[PDB]
Amino acid sequence: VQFQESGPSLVKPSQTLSLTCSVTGDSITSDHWSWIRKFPGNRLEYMGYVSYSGNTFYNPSLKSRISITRDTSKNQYYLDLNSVTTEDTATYYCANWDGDYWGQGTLVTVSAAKTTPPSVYPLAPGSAAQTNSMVTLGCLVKGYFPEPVTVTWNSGSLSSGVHTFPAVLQSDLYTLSSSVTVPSSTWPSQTVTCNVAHPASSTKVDKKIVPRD
Amino acid sequence: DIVLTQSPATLSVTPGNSVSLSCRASQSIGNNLHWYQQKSHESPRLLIKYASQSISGIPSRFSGSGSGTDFTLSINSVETEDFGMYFCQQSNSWPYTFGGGTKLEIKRADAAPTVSIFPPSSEQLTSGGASVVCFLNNFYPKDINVKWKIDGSERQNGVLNSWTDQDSKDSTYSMSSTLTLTKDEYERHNSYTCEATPIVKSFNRNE
Ligand SMILES: [Cl-]
Ligand SMILES: [Cl-]
Ligand SMILES: [Cl-]
Ligand SMILES: [Cl-]
Ligand SMILES: [Cl-]
Ligand SMILES: [Cl-]
Ligand SMILES: [Cl-]
Repeated sequence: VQFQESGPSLVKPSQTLSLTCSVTGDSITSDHWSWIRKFPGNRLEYMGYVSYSGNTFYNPSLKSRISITRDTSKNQYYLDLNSVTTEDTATYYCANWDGDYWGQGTLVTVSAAKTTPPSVYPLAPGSAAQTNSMVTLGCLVKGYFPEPVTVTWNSGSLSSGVHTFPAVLQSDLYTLSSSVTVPSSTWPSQTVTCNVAHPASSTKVDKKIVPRD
Repeated sequence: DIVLTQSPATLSVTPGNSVSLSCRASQSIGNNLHWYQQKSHESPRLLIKYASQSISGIPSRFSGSGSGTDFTLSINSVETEDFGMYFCQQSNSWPYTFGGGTKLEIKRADAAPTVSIFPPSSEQLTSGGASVVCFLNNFYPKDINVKWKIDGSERQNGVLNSWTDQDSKDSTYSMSSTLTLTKDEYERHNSYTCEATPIVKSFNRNE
């Protein structure tokens, strides 16, 4: 069983947050279908569910701003949350009733601020760094809004020895780095590229890590 | 609304040992209690339903008990993959409510970090930014001390640290430490050092 959650990652204050969950490997007309959100502090909140027959239950904390509808012919269901505020900034998940199946989160940011794509800087070792059996390369991702970015190395074909660090907020913009460790003998002979995707600005940047001049 | 109180807030355990996590409900919820495991990355995994029923494909070392107001999740013979957040949820009374979570850390032998320092990229220096990045990889325990020095002198201003989650295989942490300067400040100094508490990496801007 799988969920595809779709819709904006950035919403303006007072507007409507609309998300869609596409369900595969289960019919919408059996079981119950839920929306759950996780706040930046780690607090989980059950927002509502819709039953096999179209019946809805909503968390009273949302005070009638919430609507959940379904379309049985498409195996899809919907969340409409009206009059959003910065308090609605959270990771939204679609799940079945008991949460046996629980989609990947979607981070939604409520903000008046403009989307800013990231600047990506390759981090090759210092000209005179000590050599070893392994070399660590990095990729600095600076000045983006909102979260998230997804970082991959060689479009995901280099997955071992990768550490991607959580983003930090500096002056209303996000920054993070990613490190990759490969065998010394293999670089620069077998190239290493970071790939940074920013869904909010519909942008992807690839930077090859090149030895320094 | 039913309030679910989880304890302890944090627990460290050595692999092969047991843990018992507590969930207490503000009013009776019968047996309508779920337990979940969430890594700080992915989505929660359901471990236990109806307080004590095993889910298809969950290892047998996970078991739950309780009815009414007091519940426990036990992990006998904990594995390195068992790290992460454990949450209870009550489905007896609408709205369904979650506990605050217990963070489980896996204990292992002390491990020194591998330290790598990176001067600002030539591309960054053109935009008037100068980030000096230091990676401290595969260490334990989590609470490492990172000192920056510029031309010999201790430096705290403009330093930000960020940790990965525990590694699911070897139970280590990694962290980035970034010294953000302006190009102006960067070009007025020669030597830059990050040190883990001492494991030291250094470079000279003029080299
Ligand atoms: Cl289907
Ligand atoms: Cl607002
Ligand atoms: Cl991010
Ligand atoms: Cl690539
Ligand atoms: Cl222990
Ligand atoms: Cl500065
Ligand atoms: Cl120094």
